[PDB]
Amino acid sequence: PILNFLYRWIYDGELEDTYHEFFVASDPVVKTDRLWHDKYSLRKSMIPSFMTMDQSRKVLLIGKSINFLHQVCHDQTPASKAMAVGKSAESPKDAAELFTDLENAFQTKIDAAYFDTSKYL
Amino acid sequence: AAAAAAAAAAAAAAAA
Amino acid sequence: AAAAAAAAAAAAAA
Amino acid sequence: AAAAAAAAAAAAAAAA
Amino acid sequence: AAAAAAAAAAAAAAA
Amino acid sequence: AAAAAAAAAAAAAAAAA
Amino acid sequence: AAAAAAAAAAAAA
Amino acid sequence: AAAAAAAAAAAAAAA
Amino acid sequence: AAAAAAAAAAAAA
Amino acid sequence: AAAAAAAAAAAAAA
Amino acid sequence: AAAAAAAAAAAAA
Amino acid sequence: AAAAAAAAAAAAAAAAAA
Amino acid sequence: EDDIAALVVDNGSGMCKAGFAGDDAPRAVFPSIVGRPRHQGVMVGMGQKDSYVGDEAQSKRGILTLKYPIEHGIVTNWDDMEKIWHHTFYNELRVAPEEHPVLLTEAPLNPKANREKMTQIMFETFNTPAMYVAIQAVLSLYASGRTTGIVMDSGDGVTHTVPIYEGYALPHAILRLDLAGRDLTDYLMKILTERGYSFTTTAEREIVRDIKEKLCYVALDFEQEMATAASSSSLEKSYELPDGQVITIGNERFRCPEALFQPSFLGMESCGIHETTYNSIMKCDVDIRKDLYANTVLSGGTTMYPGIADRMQKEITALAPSTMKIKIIAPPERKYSVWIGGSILASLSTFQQMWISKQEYDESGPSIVHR
Amino acid sequence: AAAAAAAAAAAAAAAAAAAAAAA
Repeated sequence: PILNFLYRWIYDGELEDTYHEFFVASDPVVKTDRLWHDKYSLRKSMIPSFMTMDQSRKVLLIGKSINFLHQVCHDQTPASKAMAVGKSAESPKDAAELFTDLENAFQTKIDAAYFDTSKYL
Repeated sequence: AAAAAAAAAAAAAAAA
Repeated sequence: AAAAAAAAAAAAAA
Repeated sequence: AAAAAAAAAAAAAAAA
Repeated sequence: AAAAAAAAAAAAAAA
Repeated sequence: AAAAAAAAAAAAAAAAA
Repeated sequence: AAAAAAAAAAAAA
Repeated sequence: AAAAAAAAAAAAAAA
Repeated sequence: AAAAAAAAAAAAA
Repeated sequence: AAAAAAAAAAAAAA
Repeated sequence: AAAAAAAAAAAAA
Repeated sequence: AAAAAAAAAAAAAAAAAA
Repeated sequence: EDDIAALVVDNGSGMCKAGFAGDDAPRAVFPSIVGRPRHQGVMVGMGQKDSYVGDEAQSKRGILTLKYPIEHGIVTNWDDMEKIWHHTFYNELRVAPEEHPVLLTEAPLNPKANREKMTQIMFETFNTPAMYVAIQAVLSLYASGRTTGIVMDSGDGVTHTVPIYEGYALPHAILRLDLAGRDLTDYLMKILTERGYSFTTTAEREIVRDIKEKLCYVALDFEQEMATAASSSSLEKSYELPDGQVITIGNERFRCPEALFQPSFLGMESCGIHETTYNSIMKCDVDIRKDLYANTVLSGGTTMYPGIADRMQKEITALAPSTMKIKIIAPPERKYSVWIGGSILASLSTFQQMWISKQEYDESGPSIVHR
Repeated sequence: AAAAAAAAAAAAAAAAAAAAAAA
């Protein structure tokens, strides 16, 4: 469930929290116009121990930029529909894979999404 | 059986 | 009309 | 019955 | 057998 | 046999044509 | 057109 | 049967 | 089978 | 078998 | 010659 | 499921031409 | 994969068509242009930039300097041809061509040294794992069914007449004719002033290339269509525009496809489109000539016209013998028919031993393109 | 059910191959 919060919020960004199961509680503050205000706090008291501190600030940085391209009068997922192919690939990879949680290769292709969504923005 | 194949040869000749 | 008659000839062939 | 239709269908395919 | 011999004879006479 | 007898009669008619 | 249509239907049977 | 005739008509448009 | 007859019409076009 | 027999009579007649 | 041999194969069949 | 069937129909169409 | 994880780049005769395989329509098409602002200073309206390429260069033309990498259908400069390949891979699609094999096209009559130049570009700068050089002629014929027949290349550039027999093209029959769609749009301009309508900018001259494929139509029997125009039939149309310029057509409705068969309207003595079709088949082997008449395929941007299939049928029968079964196979789309053939070739059941990879390029150089 | 539809896809692929063979 923890990484199922992640890659959809990287790929589409449709908020699906009820009790903030992730350490990024999406929209706990009332909606305001963007003055570079931090609505997505990372909440130290619920950090997974396979996610280090520079990666918890990293997934905030992709999650803050993915919401800024929704209200740019574009509903286009960043620069291609290849972000939607990626989620499908990941879900089959999870299906094929025995029980292991990837964290050294999981942090690699989110660089390739973070540098992707920043240049398109 | 044989008469049904005889009518199939007649419809093939009508198209030709 | 010709394709409807050829489909009946194909159904008669099968 | 069916053997007479098989010999006639192979000759109709050769005629076409 | 005899009907199939005449069925192929009518086709060979058509060509 | 009987199919070859009718084929031989058909062969005489085809050779006449 | 008609010759290939008669051959494809005969090949399926 | 019309779906097999439509695919045969598309093959008739090819050759 | 229904999509295969439409794929032949798409390949001919 | 019958299709090859009709080809033998066609080559015999023509 | 060969027409009688092919007719002999039809009689053998 | 449906998009994989359309890709399989394009695969069998090219395999028929091979 | 390569059903979807392979790129189909159709480098046309004036437009680049990029997009993933498996589709029946290309992703991003735009005219192949580059633009250089020779000096710096202030840049207004768009971003401060030392080189506008692609779609940011089409909005500024009297602001920029223009350069076509593809003239006469053949690449004339290889620096700006790679710059559009840099623009299509990273800006209009934004995917790295380092894991995805890349399917690119070429001219049927380009030299091998040009064909070795494009293999050196894709391997070093873009680092593709595998690629394949394919002619534009075999892709349009493969989209029309089997790989035998002749295709009528008439794009924005130079007309090619390439007869292909079961995947292999003929060496000494690729005829080069200087008839182009850009000549017909220039022909439409020199008979629009006779109506009285002129131009003042280049933007008004650009929509004539759109009207050439939109408003102008093919009539079967052009010869009575001018005879009925001589008796004043209803064939004059006047299209309306937002600004004050009103571009009309008179007898130029049917004459810009008539300039294909009659090059005297273009002012030259050269052969017609049906003649260079007939001259190509008249030097083939005599047994495979019948297989070429029944598989005539139209392709390109000049051939974009309704009712052109029966017009090409009635024009070729006067030169070909009357015992041949001739069929003009006209697809619904034909600018993009080369691209759909490159995607169905990409989704082939077996393409894995035909790959030109990085390993064979390191062991034999760019001469592995000889295949 | 679903396996019978996949086996029918292979039977329809052989029928599409014979149609392209006659054409």
